[PDB]
Amino acid sequence: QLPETILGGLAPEEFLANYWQKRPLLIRQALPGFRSPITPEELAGLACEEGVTARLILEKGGAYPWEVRYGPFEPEDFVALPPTHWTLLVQEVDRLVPEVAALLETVRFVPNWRLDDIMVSYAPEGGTVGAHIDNYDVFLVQAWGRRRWQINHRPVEREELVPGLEVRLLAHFEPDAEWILEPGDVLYLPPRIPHYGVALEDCMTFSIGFRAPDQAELAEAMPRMAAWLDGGRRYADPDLTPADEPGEITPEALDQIQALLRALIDDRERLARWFGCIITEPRRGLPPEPPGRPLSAKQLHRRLQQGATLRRNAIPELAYVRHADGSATLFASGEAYELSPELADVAPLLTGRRPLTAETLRPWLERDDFLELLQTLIHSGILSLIPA
Amino acid sequence: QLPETILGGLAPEEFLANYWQKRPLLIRQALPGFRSPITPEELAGLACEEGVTARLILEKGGAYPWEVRYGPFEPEDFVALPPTHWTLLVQEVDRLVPEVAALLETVRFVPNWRLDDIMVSYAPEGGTVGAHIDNYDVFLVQAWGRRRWQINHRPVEREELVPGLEVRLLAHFEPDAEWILEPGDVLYLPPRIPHYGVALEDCMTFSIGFRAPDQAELAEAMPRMAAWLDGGRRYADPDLTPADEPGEITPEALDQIQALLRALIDDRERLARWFGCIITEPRRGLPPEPPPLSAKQLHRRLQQGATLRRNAIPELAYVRHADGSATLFASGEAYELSPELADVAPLLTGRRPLTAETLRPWLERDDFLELLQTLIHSGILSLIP
Amino acid sequence: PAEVRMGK
Amino acid sequence: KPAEVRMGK
Ligand SMILES: O=C(O)CNC(=O)C(=O)O
Ligand SMILES: O=C(O)CNC(=O)C(=O)O
Ligand SMILES: [Mn+2]
Ligand SMILES: [Mn+2]
Repeated sequence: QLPETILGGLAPEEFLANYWQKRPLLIRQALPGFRSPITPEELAGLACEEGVTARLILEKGGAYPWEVRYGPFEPEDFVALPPTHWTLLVQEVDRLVPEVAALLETVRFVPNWRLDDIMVSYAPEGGTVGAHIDNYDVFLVQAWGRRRWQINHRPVEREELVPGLEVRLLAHFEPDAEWILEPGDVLYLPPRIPHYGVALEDCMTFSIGFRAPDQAELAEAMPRMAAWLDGGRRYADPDLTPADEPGEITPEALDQIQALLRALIDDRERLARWFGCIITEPRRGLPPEPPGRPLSAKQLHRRLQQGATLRRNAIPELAYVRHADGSATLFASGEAYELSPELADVAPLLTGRRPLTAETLRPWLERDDFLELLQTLIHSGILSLIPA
Repeated sequence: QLPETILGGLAPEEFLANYWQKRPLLIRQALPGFRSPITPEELAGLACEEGVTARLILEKGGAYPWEVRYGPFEPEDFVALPPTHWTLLVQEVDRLVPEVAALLETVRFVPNWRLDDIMVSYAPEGGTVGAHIDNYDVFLVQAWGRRRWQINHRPVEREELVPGLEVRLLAHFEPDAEWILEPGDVLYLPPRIPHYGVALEDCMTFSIGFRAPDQAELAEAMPRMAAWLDGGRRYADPDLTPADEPGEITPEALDQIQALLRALIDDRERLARWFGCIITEPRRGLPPEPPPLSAKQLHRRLQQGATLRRNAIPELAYVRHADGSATLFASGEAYELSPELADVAPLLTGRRPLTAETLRPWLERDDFLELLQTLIHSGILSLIP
Repeated sequence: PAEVRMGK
Repeated sequence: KPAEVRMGK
């Protein structure tokens, strides 16, 4: 009961051209009749599961103003909450609840790796996380109750924060726009747009977050390169002339060090595998899980033939690249699965916006290596099969 | 009582031109008369010290052949060992013992950052580490007893290895040269030269290691770049067109990732600071330790006949910049030197002793005093009467 | 001061 | 993934 995309009347071409990473946009009834597949009770229970990332924010009624409590929680933590002015946040709910993941199928005009997760929030009256900015692109989907959103169309270059809070709040915030969202309508914000959301009632908000890496975040992911090197080129100086000053790291040494790093980065096939892995890797303490035992190539062939369907558990953790020689590499949850040039055409299909049925898998369904690939992907918990 | 340089009769330029990172070299009596300032018993006690990296390898007499037990140890572990066929190894002894750092003063024709450490080994009769290779340039200095060294003059590319040994030991090894080193002798090996040392008796070996980074190890040290960044530029795609096959990481995307990483690497100022830090950083668990001096008493104490000692030469280095300024590197930390006093960097890192006579020019400057105070308090330098 | 939307 | 002898910790 969801439309193809989340832009309602708007076309993807126009949205990406005029809004994406540029201007805020409010879309009224983008998702008609969309109510939360989960309930505030179920959200709380979900926040009590170990390995899950959840936070309770109390503007008032806590030990001190804007108190933050970190999960995983237990049911005793919820009963002591005031009747008003607090918020429950839960990360990666799309990875915990397939019905929420289906909401992610409404934003496919953006590449999978740009997606982070769907964060679900619940708040009674007056509940808010305060005025703040993110580096995220975000679709703020109203799923229950009403929320008053205030923003400012001018992005924040240098953010002036409030000292020592545990949550990032702006010291000064004057909004030039204000809206009250009902279940179904969506508010898109590009990065660094200051926004202040306040629940008018018992409300839930599904936040579809995108994220793109910066230089520090790429630099910190560089050690993963070593997986494909097994040493690589080593610095050498057989032509070393002796040492005027032994302390000096000469420009000639920096040249070779720069040459060694450039060789890593400039090898596109290498950079493609590295980035594909570190960008699909689970960002938090929640990875996928193997089901039952491996369904053999035979059962997989038959079960799929009898009308079974394959489901993508984590769309944001699925990607691929095509190489120059025609080979491809499929990335799933941080692992790299190499595809021969013949088998390479499956990568778009598996990571695509299509349904994975016997009909769509027909050509490769005979090939043994393809069945072996689906085995290992189901094994690692990247794909789940479901009968009709 | 130490030669100005190692190499026997050879001059460094000749050694670096013909042998360094090319072919092995046996130097008989490189150090004319010499013995370990440390005893085997003292080395054993030193292996028990907290934070020291030490290893006990039992070729035989252990639970299983080639057993590797790791430190830190205690005297209890040293009673229950066979009298033969085992060996102890202790890393970074030059850091722990100033007398072994004095030996570091011989190989000063190679830059400081190329030095790793001196590890000292001990083995009774029969004891050995086995036949293996290292990516190090190494000077194997016999310090006591006699050791039989077998090697092969050809560097190895493929490494034939023994399965699940907790050691890197060659499966096949065919030596073309055998020697018997006595105290004072030194055996140089360039990288990847296979060697098999075996003790003829109670012996110790002073191994001066040089190491150079490869692509994997540099890649693993890239996170420190994040320290000088505060985020840096962020990937943006406001020009994004709707995605056909949204699973694809496009070449245009990879163009930007490459560009973002390149901008990080191609900035020489940035790369110099980063490299200078990560390469002087303490590799293993052992850090420097401090004792508290006024600039007045430091000036007095030094003018009164004191000396400054370098506790870690391998962790000491510097870089000259285009504007005349400089960056000094001490044990992972970067100190920015204004062009006025940038010339102290080579002095503090060079061969020359750091005395009142040597430091006379900058002694009256206040910024220089602030630096010396910080370095002494950081444990980089030791004031010695 | 962790960013608000980033979570852990 | 055994480490080379001269390495240490
Ligand atoms: O859900 C809330 O109450 C606040 N959440 C956000 O502003 C967000 O999506 O980053
Ligand atoms: O001390 C020994 O006998 C073994 N040492 C080495 O091989 C070395 O210096 O790398
Ligand atoms: Mn936000
Ligand atoms: Mn060796």
